[PDB]
Amino acid sequence: ALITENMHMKLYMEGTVNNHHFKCTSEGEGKPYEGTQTMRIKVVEGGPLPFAFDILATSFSKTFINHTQGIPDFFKQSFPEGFTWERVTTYEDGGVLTATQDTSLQDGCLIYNVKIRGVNFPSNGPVMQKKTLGWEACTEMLYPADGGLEGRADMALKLVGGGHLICNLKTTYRSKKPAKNLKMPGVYYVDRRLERIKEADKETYVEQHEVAVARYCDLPSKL
Repeated sequence: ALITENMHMKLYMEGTVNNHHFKCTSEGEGKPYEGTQTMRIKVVEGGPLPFAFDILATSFSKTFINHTQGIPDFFKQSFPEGFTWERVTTYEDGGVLTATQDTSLQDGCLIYNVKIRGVNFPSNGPVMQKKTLGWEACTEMLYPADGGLEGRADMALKLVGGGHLICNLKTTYRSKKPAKNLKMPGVYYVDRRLERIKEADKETYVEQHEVAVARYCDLPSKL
């Protein structure tokens, strides 16, 4: 009842990639139970960024996942207290980007506070030379670990000319709600398609959309 059919969000983001500091803010809305959302983003400090904006995409919203098949919803359950997440994304060419995030609910609006720290993105690689074209769809595996959930995914970043640069995500999701007030899910999977809808001014304005649907494995079992 705290998370309604349509929800708005406001976001603040600050961090560094290699040696370059920046801040963003964003606002948007979506449908938490249908698992769709839109964010309109502004780089408000340090723009234009010297790196492809694509590497920030996953840092801009776990409340908007359609949890199907009765999967207990760790994220929606966490309100009013909210939750946090922390992640390491490792690119196969040396870039590493960590991020920590706080998610709260204030006067009916979701509030995100995110911090980014990326290092060792190769100065002559596709991210620094802006040869990227957004992400392929992906499937994240989530599983309970230590009272929270952990997530694992490999994502494919499309490159100019075809071809991909791969990265791996390891995420820890922590609820701010007491564990005895949470019904934990078993292992499940989130199918996701994160898409750049619009951009302008050398990526200092960006519009992103995501659709995300959670499910069990639907293959028959011999056991």
